[PDB]
Amino acid sequence: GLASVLAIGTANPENCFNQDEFPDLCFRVTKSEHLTGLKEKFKRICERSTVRKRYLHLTEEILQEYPSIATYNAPSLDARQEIEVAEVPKLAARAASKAIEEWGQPKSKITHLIFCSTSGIDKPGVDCHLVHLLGLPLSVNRVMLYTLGCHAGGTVLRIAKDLAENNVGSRVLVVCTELTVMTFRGPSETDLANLIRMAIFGDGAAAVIIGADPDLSIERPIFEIYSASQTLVPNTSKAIHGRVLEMGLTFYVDKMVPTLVASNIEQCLDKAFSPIGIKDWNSIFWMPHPGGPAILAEIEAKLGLKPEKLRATKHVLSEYGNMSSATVLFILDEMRRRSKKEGKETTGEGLEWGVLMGFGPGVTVETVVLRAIS
Repeated sequence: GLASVLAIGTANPENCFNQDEFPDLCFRVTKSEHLTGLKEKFKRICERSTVRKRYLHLTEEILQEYPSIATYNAPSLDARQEIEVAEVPKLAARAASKAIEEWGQPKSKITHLIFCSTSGIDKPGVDCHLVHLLGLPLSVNRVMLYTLGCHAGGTVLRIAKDLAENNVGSRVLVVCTELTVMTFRGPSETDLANLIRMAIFGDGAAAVIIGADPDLSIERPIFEIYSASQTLVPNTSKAIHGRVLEMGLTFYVDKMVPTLVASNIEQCLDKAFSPIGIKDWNSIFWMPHPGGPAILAEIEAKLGLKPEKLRATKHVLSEYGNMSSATVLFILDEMRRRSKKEGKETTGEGLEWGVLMGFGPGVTVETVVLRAIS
């Protein structure tokens, strides 16, 4: 009676930004075309990113309507909130609609809603707005998780497991929706982490249906959530920062995180796969959260992973950017689709067991052991 992923939907904002054109565009819309050396630095980051496309709610049009969001640190929170309290529930609704469509069962069988969002802190929360938009049952048991952020794709699976498995018959709608409206801001010489923010992070929403003991007649598991564990890396608070301030949500990533993550991954991995008797990290399938290309490269190097093992992850980062909590869930989708298309034995690239990991502020590592199905 393991909690299982039964259906997966994803969505993105209408507006697509090619990375090759994003430097030119960004420094124009932020009134920063004069800082030529900094625009050149940003070119270099973009082209080290391996991000080809991102989808952003923000447009040039929206930025003339809200000039404060286009500056570096002018007061802009109220504007960002006006955008996001409205837009977060709509994109969440799109991704969830798609998941429910795949699932094929009525919205009335949904008993739990776990909703993860960095954006749009509101009372009542974007979860209530989503209940009304999507037409969910008023008795739906809600868990609202604000501003966690980038590892929370594992946090939602961790909470979904206990919720699905302790409530007989439950069906849990999990939604991660990440908009960069609250973190977007113009460039600055003195703020280097912010250039990384501006080249890597895109928008996206992902939603899954989790339940334990599916009805094989109407439902089939895609992945089973075997176990889920969170941990704090010692002495690394302030290696990922941010606060909601009057200038919106600030951001700092330290230069240690790719190597720090690569140095802590094996304890997490041993803790997770000892009870299964797995030691060969090339024999499981992989869904690490691609905070950037270097986290992936350091993971590859430290574990001796074969070149193919992160194809799905690199595909999501490439085609959508880093979408914070949602990214791993896109990776879920990408892998199962891919395995059908190649006619693999199982949903997880033909292997039986896999790992999903999220890395975020803390530094926090979320480790989820997944079981493939077919």
